[PDB]
Amino acid sequence: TYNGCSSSEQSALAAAASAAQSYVAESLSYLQTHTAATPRYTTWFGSYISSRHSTVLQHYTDMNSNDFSSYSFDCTCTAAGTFAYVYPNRFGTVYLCGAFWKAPTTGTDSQAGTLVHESSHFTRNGGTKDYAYGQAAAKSLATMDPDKAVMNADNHEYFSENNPAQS
Ligand SMILES: *[C@H]1O[C@H](CO)[C@@H](O)[C@H](O)[C@@H]1O
Ligand SMILES: [Zn+2]
Repeated sequence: TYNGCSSSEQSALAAAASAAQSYVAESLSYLQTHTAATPRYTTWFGSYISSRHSTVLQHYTDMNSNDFSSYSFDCTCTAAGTFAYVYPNRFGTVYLCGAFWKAPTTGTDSQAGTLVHESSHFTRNGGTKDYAYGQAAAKSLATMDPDKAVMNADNHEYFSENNPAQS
């Protein structure tokens, strides 16, 4: 369901959720077939180790079971700089803010990527935290502290967005 959303916002969210679902599905597939270090995995989750890969894999396996199209959206947040927020223990409800709207559907820091970001926040999906914000910061975190990177919402979004595309 939707709360305080316009017609434009509802359709943008439907497509965003559908694009998010596709992001998570391919990311899951990718993780199941790529069992060694690749530029895409290491850029976002740092040095390749099975234990961290299992954690990101589980995150995606759980996120994959999520039905993004059944999520409850709330568009009452007008904070111009914030994309969206969620309560880790209040599953399926995503509150969208101002910045979310000016973002593209897919791509870098997109609406669909934001859903992957927020979704990974749910304790049921793995409960990521907000350690670093942005590609610059996310990549740094992945080279400075892989453990945090695998528990960072943005690093999940960027691995899924994969833009610039890496193999
Ligand atoms: C993460 O590290 C790997 C090397 O193991 C590269 O494939 C990638 O470019 C990134 O630096
Ligand atoms: Zn977050």
